Parts: sequence; C-alpha cells; structure tokens
Amino acid sequence: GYDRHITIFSPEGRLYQVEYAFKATNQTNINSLAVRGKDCTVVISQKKVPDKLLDPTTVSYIFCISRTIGMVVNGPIPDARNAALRAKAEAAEFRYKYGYDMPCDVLAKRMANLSQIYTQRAYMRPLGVILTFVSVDEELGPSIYKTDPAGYYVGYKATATGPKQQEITTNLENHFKKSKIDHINEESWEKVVEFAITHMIDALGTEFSKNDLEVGVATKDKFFTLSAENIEERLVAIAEQ
Amino acid sequence: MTDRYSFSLTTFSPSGKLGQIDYALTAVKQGVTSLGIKATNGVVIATEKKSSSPLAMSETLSKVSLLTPDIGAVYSGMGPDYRVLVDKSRKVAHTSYKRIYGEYPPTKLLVSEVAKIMQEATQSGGVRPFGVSLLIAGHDEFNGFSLYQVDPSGSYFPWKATAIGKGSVAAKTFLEKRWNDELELEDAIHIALLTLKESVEGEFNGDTIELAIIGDENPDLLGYTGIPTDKGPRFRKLTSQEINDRLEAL
Amino acid sequence: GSRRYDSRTTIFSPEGRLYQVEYALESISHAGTAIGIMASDGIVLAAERKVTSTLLEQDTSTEKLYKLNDKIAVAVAGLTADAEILINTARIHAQNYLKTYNEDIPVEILVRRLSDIKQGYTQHGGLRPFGVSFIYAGYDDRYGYQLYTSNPSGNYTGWKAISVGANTSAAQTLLQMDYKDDMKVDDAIELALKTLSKTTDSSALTYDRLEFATIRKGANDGEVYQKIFKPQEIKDILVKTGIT
Amino acid sequence: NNYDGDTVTFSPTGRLFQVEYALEAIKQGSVTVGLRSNTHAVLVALKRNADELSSYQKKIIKCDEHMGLSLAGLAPDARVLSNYLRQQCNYSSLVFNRKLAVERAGHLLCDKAQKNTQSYGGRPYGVGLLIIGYDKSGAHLLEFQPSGNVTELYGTAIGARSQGAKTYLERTLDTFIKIDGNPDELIKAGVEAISQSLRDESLTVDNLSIAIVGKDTPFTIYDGEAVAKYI
Amino acid sequence: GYDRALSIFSPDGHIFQVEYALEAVKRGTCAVGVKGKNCVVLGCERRSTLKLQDTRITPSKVSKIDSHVVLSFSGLNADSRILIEKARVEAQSHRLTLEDPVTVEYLTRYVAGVQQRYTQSGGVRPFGVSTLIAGFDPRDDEPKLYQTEPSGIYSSWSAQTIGRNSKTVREFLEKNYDRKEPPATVEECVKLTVRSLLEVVQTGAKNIEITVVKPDSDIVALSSEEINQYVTQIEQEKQE
Amino acid sequence: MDIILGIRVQDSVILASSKAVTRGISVLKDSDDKTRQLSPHTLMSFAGEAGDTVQFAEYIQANIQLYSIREDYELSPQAVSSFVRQELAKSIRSRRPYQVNVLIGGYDKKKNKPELYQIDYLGTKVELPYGAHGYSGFYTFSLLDHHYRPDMTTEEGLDLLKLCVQELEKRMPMDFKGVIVKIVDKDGIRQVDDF
Amino acid sequence: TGYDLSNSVFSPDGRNFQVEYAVKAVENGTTSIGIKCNDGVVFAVEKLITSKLLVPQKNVKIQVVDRHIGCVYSGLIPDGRHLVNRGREEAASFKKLYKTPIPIPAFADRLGQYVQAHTLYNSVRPFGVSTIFGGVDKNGAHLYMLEPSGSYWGYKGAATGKGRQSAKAELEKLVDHHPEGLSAREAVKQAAKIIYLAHEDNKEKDFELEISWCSLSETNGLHKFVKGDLLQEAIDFAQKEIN
Amino acid sequence: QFNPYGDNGGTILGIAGEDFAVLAGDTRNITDYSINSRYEPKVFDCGDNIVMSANGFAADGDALVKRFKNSVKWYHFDHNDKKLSINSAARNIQHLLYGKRFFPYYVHTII
Amino acid sequence: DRGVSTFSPEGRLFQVEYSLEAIKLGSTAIGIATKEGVVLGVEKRATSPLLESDSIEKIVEIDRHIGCAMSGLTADARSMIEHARTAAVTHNLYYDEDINVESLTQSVCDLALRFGELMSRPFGVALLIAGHDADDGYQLFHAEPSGTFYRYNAKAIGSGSEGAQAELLNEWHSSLTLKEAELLVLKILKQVMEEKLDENNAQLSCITKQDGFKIYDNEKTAELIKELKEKEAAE
Ligand SMILES: [Cl-]
Repeated sequence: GYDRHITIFSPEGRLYQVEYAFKATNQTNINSLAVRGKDCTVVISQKKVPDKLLDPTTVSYIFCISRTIGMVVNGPIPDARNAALRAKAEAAEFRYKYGYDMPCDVLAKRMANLSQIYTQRAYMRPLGVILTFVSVDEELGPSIYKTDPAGYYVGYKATATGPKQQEITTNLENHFKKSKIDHINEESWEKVVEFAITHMIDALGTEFSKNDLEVGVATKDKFFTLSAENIEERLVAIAEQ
Repeated sequence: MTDRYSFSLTTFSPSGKLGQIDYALTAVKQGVTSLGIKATNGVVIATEKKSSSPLAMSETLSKVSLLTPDIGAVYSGMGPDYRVLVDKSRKVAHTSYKRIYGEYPPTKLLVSEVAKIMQEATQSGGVRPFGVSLLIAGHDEFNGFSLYQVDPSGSYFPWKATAIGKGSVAAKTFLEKRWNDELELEDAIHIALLTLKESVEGEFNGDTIELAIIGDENPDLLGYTGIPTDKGPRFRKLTSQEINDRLEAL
Repeated sequence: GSRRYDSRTTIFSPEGRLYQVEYALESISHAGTAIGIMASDGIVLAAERKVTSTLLEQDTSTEKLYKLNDKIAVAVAGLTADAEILINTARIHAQNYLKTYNEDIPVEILVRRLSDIKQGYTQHGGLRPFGVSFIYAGYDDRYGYQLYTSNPSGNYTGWKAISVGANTSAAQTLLQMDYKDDMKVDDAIELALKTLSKTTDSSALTYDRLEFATIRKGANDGEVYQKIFKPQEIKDILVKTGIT
Repeated sequence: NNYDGDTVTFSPTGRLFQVEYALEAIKQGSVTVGLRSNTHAVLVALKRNADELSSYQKKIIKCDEHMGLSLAGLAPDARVLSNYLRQQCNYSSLVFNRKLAVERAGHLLCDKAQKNTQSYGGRPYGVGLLIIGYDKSGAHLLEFQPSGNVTELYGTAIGARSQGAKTYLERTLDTFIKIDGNPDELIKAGVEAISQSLRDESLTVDNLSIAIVGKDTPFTIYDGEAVAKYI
Repeated sequence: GYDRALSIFSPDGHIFQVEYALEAVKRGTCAVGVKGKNCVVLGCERRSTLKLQDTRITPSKVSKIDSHVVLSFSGLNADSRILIEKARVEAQSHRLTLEDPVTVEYLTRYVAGVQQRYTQSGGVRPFGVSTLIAGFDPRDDEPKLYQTEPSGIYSSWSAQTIGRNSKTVREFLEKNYDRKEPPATVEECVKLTVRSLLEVVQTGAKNIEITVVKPDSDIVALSSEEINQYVTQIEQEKQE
Repeated sequence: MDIILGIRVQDSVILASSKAVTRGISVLKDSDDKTRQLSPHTLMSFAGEAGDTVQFAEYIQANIQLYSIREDYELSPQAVSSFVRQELAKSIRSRRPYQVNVLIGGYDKKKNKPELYQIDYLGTKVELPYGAHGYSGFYTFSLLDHHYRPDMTTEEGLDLLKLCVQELEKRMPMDFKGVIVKIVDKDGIRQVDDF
Repeated sequence: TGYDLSNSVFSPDGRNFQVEYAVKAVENGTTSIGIKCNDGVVFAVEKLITSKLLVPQKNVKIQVVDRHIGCVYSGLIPDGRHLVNRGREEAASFKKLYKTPIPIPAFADRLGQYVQAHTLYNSVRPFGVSTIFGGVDKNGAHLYMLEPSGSYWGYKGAATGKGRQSAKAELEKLVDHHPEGLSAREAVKQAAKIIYLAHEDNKEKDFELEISWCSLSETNGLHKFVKGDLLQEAIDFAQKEIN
Repeated sequence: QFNPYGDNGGTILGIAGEDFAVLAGDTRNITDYSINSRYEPKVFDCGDNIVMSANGFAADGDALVKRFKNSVKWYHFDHNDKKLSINSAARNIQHLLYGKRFFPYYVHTII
Repeated sequence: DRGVSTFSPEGRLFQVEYSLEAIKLGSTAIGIATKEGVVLGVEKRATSPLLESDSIEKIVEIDRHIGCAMSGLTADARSMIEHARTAAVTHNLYYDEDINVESLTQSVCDLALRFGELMSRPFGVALLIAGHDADDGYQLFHAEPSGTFYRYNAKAIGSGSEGAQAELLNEWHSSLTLKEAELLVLKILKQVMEEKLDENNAQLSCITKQDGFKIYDNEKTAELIKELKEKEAAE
C-alpha cells in the first residue's frame, strides 16, 4: 500500500496524500471567513493563544503578501509561512517583469499551479494549507480567491474555511439568498467588518473579545490588518445595536 | 533537498496492464460529463459547470479553454491537471510551431504535442500520469474542422462525436443515434444540449452549462482592422444568454 | 528515502529474464494484430485497428501505419503514444544520415538504431521500457525489399512474412502454410487480409477496422512508391479478394 | 528494528539507530587512553594485531606540529577525518598564520560528522577519536563521537573495556592534572590507566603506542623500542 | 541520474544480478570455438523455432570486430550489440594511436573490462552475454581463442563452448580434443566443430553456422551446402 | 603542405601529391606521402597547416574504416566526400578550425565510374574532372582546360599529369621535390613508383 | 501503517510522524530556557556533568549569531550547531546586502523556513532540536522558540527539554507577578533559579549552569556570556531559593 | 591595463661544496627607484635540510616558497615522515612551476 | 530494500562483511616475507582441462619493486591494479624515486570504501601486496575491501586460508631464506588445494632488491616442486 504514501493514483483514482493534506488543514482548529463590500474585502479569522507564555502579537495566520494583496491561511504555521514567503516572492517578481502589481486571482492561480506540481511530482509533498487571497483589484474590484492542497482554485462572493466552515457557509448562503446581491452593500469597510464578525458570532454561536479575533481589510491600493483596539471599537459598535 | 525519484512510477504488471494509466482513467470516469460533436461547418464542445459551492463564482472557473484562436479544449477528470496542460499546450503552440512557421499549428499537431506531454508523465521518473481526458476541437486551412480525444496514456483518436467522464456510455449511445454527416453547427449545438441534459442532475441553464464552438471567423472579436488575411478567431465561447435562447427551442 | 518505491525496471529474474520486457510483451499480445508480408516485387503491411466505434473519424486517423521516410514504413503493435516517441526519433535518424552521407538510410541501420534505443531502457536509467513492437517495411539499393521486427527487449530480426500483436501464434501458422518465395504483391495482399480475417477476435473484418499499406518498386520508371491505403481503397481491396 | 535501515529515520522514542550502531563499532575497537596536565597532553593506545604473523594496527595519527589524535573503530574513517583535520590545521596556518585552536578543531569534526547523520545515502562515521593538542590556551584533550558530540576533558578512554581506565582517571584526576613539566610521569599515569582495561594480554614492545604534545614539545609518536622504557 | 545499486553482494557472498546474467547466457543459443594448428573455427547454433526468417539480413551470430578478429556470443542479442560496437570503436582507436591493430588478448581484455564495469556501476545491470573472441595477432600465425562472461573474468581456451547445453558439448570436446596434436588442417577443425554441435543441435545443417578465421585477416563464413557436406560425412562414418 | 593535384579520366582517378615537407628554413623530408586510403576504392590527398593535415586525415580514415566494419560494406565516394565536407563545415565555426584542404578520389563500384571531389577547409565541396588546391591550380588548370578529354585512358591521364608537374617545376618558386602519384580504379588503389 | 517510516509523509490524521519523533529527541535532552526582560533577553541552559573528567566552563552550549543574537537549544547538539551555522550564513548575507544587522523576527523566519524545508522531503531527516533564541534590534527585545516542525512564535518566556513543564510553571508566575516587566539583572537571577528548579527532572547527575544575555543598557545590545561575579551571584540566588 | 607582474630586484647565489652547500641572497627589496626594505629575508629554511630562494617578483617568490614548504609538510604526512631528498624536492618544484606554465611564477628559483 | 552503506546492529558494514564471504570462496594465495625477499604464490584453479592455465594471471606486477597476488572475484582487481600502477608511476614522475610499499597499499585501500548511492558495491577481492623499499625493507601487506590493510610476516587468503594461516604460524621464523620460503609456499598450497599440485595449476613469484619482481617459469617451479617432494620423503 505505497499508493497512500506518495502522490500516485490508488485503484479508485484517488491521491490519498492530497486527501490527508486536506485533513492537516484543520489541525489548528481555527475558522476563517471572507466577505466583500462595495469598496473593500474583509477577512476575519479566529485567534487562539492557549499558552500565557506566548507573545500574542506574533500569533497570526493573516499575511500581507503585497500592498494590495492579503492572505489568510487555514493550516499549520510552518506550511503557512512557506506559502506566504513564496507568494511574496512571486508578487514582487511579477511586478518587476511585467510592470504592474500582481492581481489577486493571478497569484492564486500561480500558487495553485505550484500546489498542483506537488500532487503530480513524488519527491515534493503537498502543503497542508488552504490559502484565501483577498484584494480590491484595479480591474475586477473586491476579490476573494482560494487555493487548496489539490491545486484547485476558484473565485468567491464570500467564503469560509475551517472545522466549522459548513455552518459559516450556510449562514452566508442564507444572507445572500435574501439580499440577492454578490456583496455587502455598505460604504465603509468598518461596517463590513462588523457584518463579518456578527455573522461569524451567529454561525459559531460564540461571543468574541478583542483578543479572540484577527481582522484583515483590503481597500483600493492597500491591504492592512486591524489592531486589538481597532477590533474592540468594532465589537463595541456590534453590541450597541 | 534532492529529487531522488529518477525511476518510473508507472510500470507493467504481470498481466501487461499499466496500473497508473488505468487508475488515471478511473479518475476520468468519476469526473463530470463533457462531450464534443463535429458538424459540417463547425465543432461544438460542452460540459457541466459543477459548482463546488453556491458562494463560488463559477464564471471564474473556465472548464472550456482557448488554446489557439482556432482550437479549443474541454476535459473530464482532475481540473488542476487540466489547467496546467492548457498552460503548456498554449505555450508549445508558440515555441514548437508559431515562432518557427509564423502561423498557429493545425489541430492534429497541437493534439500530438499535448499527447506527447501526457505520454512523458506516463514514462518519466518520479511522476504520475495526468488524471484527465481532453476533448480538443479545432479548425485549420488544409484539414478543415476536427475533434480529437486525448487520454492519460498519451493516446489520441479523432471523433465525429463523443463523450467522456461520468455518463459517457449513455451519452455515446445517444450521439450514435443522432449524428449524421449532414449536420449544421446549430443542429450539433441542439444535440449537444440534449445529450448533456441526461447526465445533469440539478439546474440546467446557461449559468450551469459551459459551451463553446469552433465555427466561422469572427472579425468583430479580433480587436483591430487593416489586415485582410487575419479574419479573426474561429473559437467562440457561447454566453449565458446565448445558451438560454437555444434551451427555449429544446 | 526514495529507494522504497523503486520497482527496479532493469533487473533479471532468477530465471534470467527481464521482468518488464516480458510484461511489456504481454501488453503487446493484447494489441491489434499487424502483419507484414514481403514479395519479390514489393512489401505489404496490413493491420487491424482496435477501437471499433461508428463515430471514429477513420480517414484522418492513424494508430497502426506510420511513414518513417519515402522508402521505409512501420506497423505498430502496443502503446500508440510510446510508438510516436520512437517514430519521431527514427524520422530524425533518417534525416541525419541523409544530411551526412547524401544517401537515403539503409533499412537495417535505421532498425538497429531504434532497437538500440529500446535496449537502453532495459539495461539502464530505471525507466519502464517502451510497450511497442514494430514491423519495419522498407527498401534500399543494397538488399532490396526488407521486413524486420523489433520488440521492447531491443532485439530485431528479418522476415519474409511476420505478425505482431494479438494471435501471432495462429497468424504465423497460417502465413507459414500459404507463403511461397516466388509470391507477388497482389498475392501477398490477399494472404495478409485472409490471415487477419481468420485470426481476428471480431465477428467480421471490415474496411473501417483496417489500416493497409504497400511498398512497391512498381512506380513510374523504377522508383519506389509507398502507398498508405485510404478507407475507400481498403473497402475495394476487401471486395476484390472476396472477404466482404 | 523498522527504524534502523538508514540514518535519516528517527525511531518512535527519538533515537537514531544507525548512529548507535556506528557507536557500537567503537566499543568493538581496541582501547585507547587520553589525559593531560597544564603543560602536556598524552595519548596512549593499545594496538591490535590480526594474528602473530601480522603487524599491530596503528592507532595514532599526527594532524599538525601542535595537534593529533588516537582512533578506535573503523580505521579508514579515522583516516578521512584526520585528513580533514590536517587540511583545516593547514588552512589556518597558510591563510591566517595561525595555529588552529583545539576547541575549534573539535567544532569542525562535530559539524563534519553531523552532515552524515541528517542526509540520505551517507552513513555515520564508524570511529571515535581522542584529540590532544597544545595551543594558545595551553594543553587540551577532546573526545569525538560519530554522533557529532565532541567533549573537552581532563582525561578519558574509548574502545573495549575502556570503563576500567576511565574510572582510574576519575580517581587520579587531582594527581595527574598537577604533573607539570614532567612528560615521563604523565605518560606513566597514562600507561597505568590503560593497564586497567587489559585482560589476559599485557603491554609488550610492539603492542604499545604513545604520543605526546606540550609546551616545548611537538606532537611526536613513540612506537617499538622507544616505549620499552614505560613497560 | 538513476544511481541505484542493482549489482550488490548477498549474505552468502554472491552477486545475484551477475549470476542471473549467467542464467540468461544458459538460455542463449549454443556457441562453440575450436582452434586448430593454423586456424580457429567458430561454430554457432541457430534455433529452428524461427522459420520464415530472412537469413540474408538477420543479424549473423559471428561478428567481425576488425579484419583479423571475430566475436561470437551466447545470451541476450540486444546486449551483445553494445559490446560489439564498443569493441569495434576500440579496435579503430587502437590502430589510430598505437599504429598497430589490437591483439586478440587486448580486445578480449577490453570487452571483459566493459562487462566488469557494469557489475559495479550504479543504475546499470550486467550484460546477459558471454563472448568467444577469436583471431590472430598482427604478423603472428599462432591461433587465439578467448572467452568472457558477465562478471568480467576472461581466459584463453584450446576449445570452448557457451550457451544452452554447453555442458554436453564441453563434455564432447574434453574427450575428443587432444592438446598435443590439435586439428592440423582447416577440414579437421571444422569437422570437430560441426561434430560437437551435432551433439546438441538435433537437426541437419540450417541450424549450424561455421566461420573459419585464418592468419593475416583471412576470415570466411561457410555456406549451407559446405556445412551440409560435413554433416553428411560425419553421420555416414557414424553408421558403423 | 604545398601541391596536390587530381584528375579523373575514363576508368580511374589519378592523385598527385608533392613529397617535400618544409619547416621554415629547411626541407626536413623529400618522400612524404600526403594521402590516406579511406576505403579499398577511395583515396584522400590533403594539404594545409602542419599537424592539422594528418590529424584530420587519420580521423576521417578511422571513421570510414569503422563504418566499413559495422555495415560490412564500402561507402560510395559521394557519401565519403559528404561526410568529410560536413566535418570541415562543422570545423570552420569551432574554437580552433582544421586548416586542411583535401581531394577525394574514388571509384564507385555500383555505378562503375571514377569520381573526384575537391573540398577546401571551409567545407566547400565540388565534383570535378580535374582539381587542385592552393597555388597549383593557377598554373595547372589552364593546361587541363586545353588538354583534358573525359574519355582519356590512364596512360594519357599520366602524360597530362607529367605536363602539369613540368609546368609547376618550371614556374613555381618552391622546390616541392616531385610528386607521389596514385591511381584509383575498379581494382583498388596502387602507386606509380616511377614518376 | 508505515506512515511513520518516511519523513514528509502525511498520516491519515494529517500528521508527520517523523517530526513528532524528532520532538521525542528534544524532550530527551537537557533543559534550556529563555526570559524576555525590559530591554533585552536572557538565555540559560542545564549542562549535565556526566563525569568529573569534564573540564568546567569549557563545553559551551550557548552560541552567538552575528553580534546581537543568542541561541540555545535542547536535543541533538550537533543538529543545533548545524542550524546555528546556517543562521550565521543567513545573518551574514542579510548584513552584506542590507547593511543593518538582521532583525530578530527576520532571523527567526530564516531559521523557520530552513527547518520547515527539512520536513518536505524523504531524503532528509527533521531537526532533533527545539531552539530558543533572540536579541535586541531597532524595535527592541525579542525572544523566540523554534520546533522541529519549523513552527515558531514570539515568547515572554520559553522553555524546552526534559524539565520544560517545571520551567514553564515558573515562567508563568514571573509573567503574572511582573506585568510592568522584569529588569535584565533580575532575569539573570530568575534564569538561574528556573534551571535549578528544573534540574529535579535530571536530578541523578549534578550539573553546570550557563547563562548569557543581550540587554540595551547592560551589554549595549550585544550578546555576552554571564561570567565571574555576576554568574556566582545568580548561582547563590538560585541555591538560596531551592533551600 | 593591469600588469599582474612586478620586479622586486635582488640577487641570489648558490654554491655546492664537497660536504656542504650555501645559498646566499641580498636583503634589499625594491620597486623602480625606491627601496621598500633594507632587510627583507629572501632565502628560507624549508625543512629537511633544504634551503630555497625564489628571486624576481617577490609576490610569486613568496607564493612558491609557501607552496613548497607546504609540499614538504604533506610529503611527511603521506609517506610516514620520510625525509624529502634534494633531488625529489627539485622534481616537486618543477611540477609546482610548470603547473603555472601559462601564467608563470615570474622568478628564478635556486635550492 | 536497504542502503548499500548501512551499518548492522553489531557495528559492521553489511556489504563489506558480505564481500569477505566472496573472498573465502576464492582460490588460495599465500605470501611469505623474509630478509632475502618476499615470495608470493597462488592456486590457479582452472575450471576445465581445456582452459590454457598460463593465461590465468592471479600474480601481477605493479612496479619493478612491488608485486601483487589476488583472491576472490579476480575481475574486480583489474581497476585496483590499474590504480596501483598509475599511483606508482605518477609518484615516480612527481618525486624522481620509487614509491614506498605502504604508501602504494594505502593508495589502493583509499578506493575500497568509495561505494554508495563512486562505485555501487565494495570490491570482492583481497590483495597480497609484496614489495621492497629502502626505508622499511621487504614488506607484505594484506589489502581488504574494508579499506584496512595489515602488514604481515606471512599471510594466506582465499578458501584454504585459516588452515594455511595456522600452518604459517608454526613454520615462519625471522631467519627464513628465500629458497626455504619458496618450498614453504608450495608445501602449504599443496596441503590446501583440492587438485594435486604441479607447475600448471600453481604459480610462484618473488620480489628481491637486486632483480625486482619476477613471476617464476613453469620449468623453475617444477624443479622446486620436485625438490619439495624429495625433502618431505627424506623424513
Ligand atoms: Cl504557473
């Protein structure tokens, strides 16, 4: 049964190593969510600092890939940082060679093609991560593109990743079934972050403090992450209505 | 930090089977149904946009891809393997042909080059075969319209019409009854939509169906005017609206 | 490390056989039968296609009979994709010889070269061998008409008539029974089609199933012509010989 | 068991069995003793013969004028490592006009041995070394194990029955460390130490091998009738 | 590159791949070499399972390496071509640098060295071939006959056989070949070579090939009818 | 090396090649054979830079002899000349080119025809009735233009060659120490020992 | 089964068992700790005295990278040295190109990516060390701890090796009892205590304490070893607390 | 253009007696018309009772002497502390010098 | 399967230990060092009576002052001999002198462990390297495939080796003459050989300072065999 150790086909036409890489994805036990506003793309993720000895400022699964692109990872941190460094390198090389900033969807495709190679070539293992790229693209507008260990990728109106992704996904599905639009019809990103947090609270059935969340916001010409105090302001506004 | 897999991962078993090729074909069988039909004045290729989530934007996922202005491709099986093959196929059309001869390759030769890439994954060191079957439709001046199937082994066959993937056995029987050598392109599109409806469970409309044609030259899609010889791409992907129009006359 | 997953494609069995070569030959035994018959005034190549479907575009299709140069053709039995890798190498080898010596390559030299490539995959590199057997039909001014075969081992031999692929035991008995040395191309055409008609696993032998070719020194003014038969022409020769 | 096929595989308890098997080759090797004072450092080595017709396998190798080692285990691996030390000592002299520090020599052997334990295809070195030397910070004695672990010591022993000599040195520690400016008495203490590891056989003239380095003493090896004095 | 050690020692001190290569030689058609006083003859079996063959163009079992040295073999046919090619190249290279054709011993030693190299090189299997190399050194009238085998050992033989049922024909040669008085003429040497093959071949003359090599680059292959005359004379004497 | 001539008559090819080997100030040898037999019916004469000439000739010889053993067959003079030309044409764009000019005289046993090829160091091949390399042709071509006929016998070819050599001995400044003459025909290659 | 025989193979869990087996080698090693203080970091390590023949203060375990970073590790000591050698190359090439000395977070990722790379292929073995390291850069003090998987985080206090649970409990008290922070000289004393308390897990053999520190005020932001009177003061403080 | 060679002047002298030998050299080192040093030793003890001097371009001279000294050291290692004979030393120096046949040590060497 | 350079649980390389088993299957070779010379002798062991026994070359010249005898897979020795000859001649080129016998042996032994995944397996042959140099006089070394070499006063390798070595134990003394050593090699070969010893199935050689390395004629060896028979019959 060596067809389960390397990336070759099983008799069923399955790649067991790719399937087990998907399981490594949920090893962190963290749920992420991404949604799109009019002018922005917001990504939120659970932050769990179990040890009191940890410096909580260094515990992060959100990465600033370029000025315009942000990336949240579902999976172990070594593979997350492997993917982050490569995406940063690719985004920078792209700008140098072709003279404009790498689009979110093009980076996602490039990272997905790299992931595909690990499923076909035996010596390289798949990375046990799901990469959710976010930006406000200059051509396509607010953008969410997700990559996985299979080398699959696709664009999203909104998305969710993690152990409880199905609960979050159905919650988001139901909201967009009502509104009948592909996005959160809201002017300021502050209110789109408030939406994201509210709909994760409803879906997961848990309340959040400022240190339980981690937020990334993509606007035109920059992606940035919110501090604990910026999130606290967000949590105050949610509670007050 | 070494690639030590310099030996074949596909080998002959005692019965004469190449296991990994057979298993790749099994993966193709699990894949969504796609089909191709050749008319007198065109070719049509079609497949179901099986959306993994309703939040996903299935427009962004192109199962039907332009390889050259006069050649298009569709698949059944593993989507990531297809995507990288389309990248290599587009590039090989330039490097091994257009940069030498100053024109795009004919359908059969581009197919041959794709076939070659797939064959090499079946014999080279430290790789598995590609888990896709391709249907490549195209036109060139001296061969006319043509439709080819390409398997994980690297084998390719020309077809008048065929189907691959999930409901291919039922679909091929359906096409045998309907196909004749006097079909117009619109008739072939109509048959393609009928055949594809049998294998689709859920919604059946322009948003869940991807369909392209190799037909007449489209000078409107060219982007420029002033060269009489360049008359525009024969490949055209049908819009969501254009599919729904034909579904009313179904 | 990697050693764990290595099949070791280039080793002897305890009996002194090459596992992968033997298994590749087993693969080839399931492929569609190809027959070559050499006459005094030409060579016949006949071969049975494997995938009968009504929707297969036969006139633009080529799975069995390929052209190497103007004087030499091959009939393939085994993996078509593997054969096409070797065919393109053989085509290049012929043009390299023509460029160097300004003479067409002798048939045996081309055959030896391809056979040497196949041999290499059985002795070094750790890769699987090519799952292909060729029948080479050719002409040159030294030996005239020649038939050869090569197999995955890289061994090649010359023949007056020969079969490869499926039912070769049955096919070789029938050829051995009806072949004679003074035979002519038109007679060899008939023998080839009669042999396939008896050894075929199909219910009946039809035009849509066959690839057919002849190399004749019966071109205008003592040249050699390679004829790859079109579907309609295969249909005519089937009616002529009295099989359909 | 299942985790001893190669050096690249950890066992379920975090052990590298190939390294431990290389360590076993040292225990099968003949005994050798190292010890030092503040002025001098001494190697004493029991050489082993194949039979009565054969010569006694040389145990001590010179690396520089101020440094050398004794070996126990696979002698060809000692040759590879000693040659590497010779080159590093030589590189230090040619490029920096500087004698290589004994501590730094140990660090270099550690790192060379380590690479063979982490990569596929290679094997660990199958030899243990006792390096003595006199540098700008006085006398030194090192113990090299092919796991990579190098250890600076006042005295030690490696090889078969080496625990007898090692206990003796552990008792004698306070005596032999004070043997300053007296090479013969330091060698005596080494010859008396290696005697604790003998059974059945005793120290004969072509059996014993001694080396010494010190303040105004280049690394020199004594064999044959040169060591009859100490028997 | 593929570096895998295929030829390795086993617990009993055997290199199985080299020994399994000898089993391929045991399967091969019988080849025999007999040296007379002023000639060497190389006899070879041709299995009669293969009829409808074209004997004009089929690879002949005896190959010229130079104008004065020949090589026959038993074992894998495809493998033998690689040794023959290398030997032919080395024969010309020797003429080019030493200004003298190879000695039979030198050419043997080279082919044997190649065979040996494949028993301790990574990624390669041994040649499934044993050779008989025969001829005359330049400006020398002493016959030479050497044998090689997959392991890479080589040695000189008054007479020798290799291949299938070589045990039986070696038995024959061991009792019939006298060292004090070898086959004095070409006739006697060819006769003894045909006689020895007739122990195993079990069919008339199509299955036997004979190549006579004489001093000063005088090599000739006998035809079917010439060999068939030896076959006729042997059995007519035998009926007594 | 200085003078190499070639003349193709009815049934043979005749190659004449000078015997002198001069290194600067002194004539080191007066009996040098500037030719190699490539096959039994193909002879190649050569002239050019010292060292390169023989190295090239012997390298060609070894390759043609290797072909002959492998196939048990003699290559046609045309095929040999095309092989040689390609080697020179490859050479000219090398790090250090072979500075060698050759004449290839052969008898094609298939066509029963003598053939003479002239190839220079650049890989410029031409089939000719008569040829020369270097300054030889300046004197000898006008003679051969006048006296040559395609149906000449071998003896007439040799007499015509004497007239070429006499003209070269009269009007050339360098003493080339006479010529070695060799005839290539259906029976093979032989040397005319008195010339 | 057989998923634990080769590095870089995912088990059906999604785990790399060879990395988890490397962790066992780390857990088997001696105790090492790190303490982040007000303007710097303190590193300390337990060195087991196997024999009286070991020369005191000579077999130094803590290693310097560049001039401003200290590294200490528990597990297979040669693997730790190999990692520091790489770290030194990374710190050298960073300074060569960018002029400024390598920042601590930047340096942490350089080791992190290198260790992670040894979990990607079956032709290499994972590192058998957890590495505690840190120093002072332009943005102040930073303490990191790096595991065999390539995982690392920033820490207030860090501990690894056989006595890690004991040490971690002691570090957790310091964090609670000093929210405003700990001084560099305090951290040296506390580091000595914690190694002494953690020695109850390795209590059979006696040991040797080794401490180092980077501090903006006390060492000018350079890595230095704690020696002489300051080392003896910390040993005395530690010896007083256990009794 | 960069000229990799220079001339540091000096003069050396070897004389072989019956049971002795001398190698003498002046201690002046120069470039052009300037004195670099009035005492820069040019003749060296290389061990094994051999003395050497490489006069001409002082950088190539030093390099050669350094390499030969090292060659003596490695001769001892590789051949069981065997004394390098003067004839063997001489042949070894030929190979050191000829090793740079196409970028020579610009020195006249005497041992 | 398992690595080629793998250690067993006892601390030995599997492949090296298995190559030692191949050497036990080899034909016998005996060396005896004296103050008048070193004698090398071998069992030829022809597999058939038709094999011309003089072509069996198991004793070989490395230089004029160094000889070599082999036992085991004798084809593996050719590249070792080649390296030895090159090392001897190369050292003479660089230093204008004969190379020390130990230095030559050390150079051969450096090849031994160059195997892995360099060559694919260790050598399956042991060598007795005999020679003379000015520094250490007449010498006999036993070079194994482990990379180790031992100097010996006398040594036997091959199939009869432990039996022969016990016999060499009793017989060798420091005052042996060359003529005595010749007979002693022939005596012990005759003991451990399967077939009856004669000039055609056994070969002698020696290395002296004056004459260098010499393989003995069959006529010369035949006389020494006849001299041996008479001296054994004498008591
Ligand atoms: Cl890409």
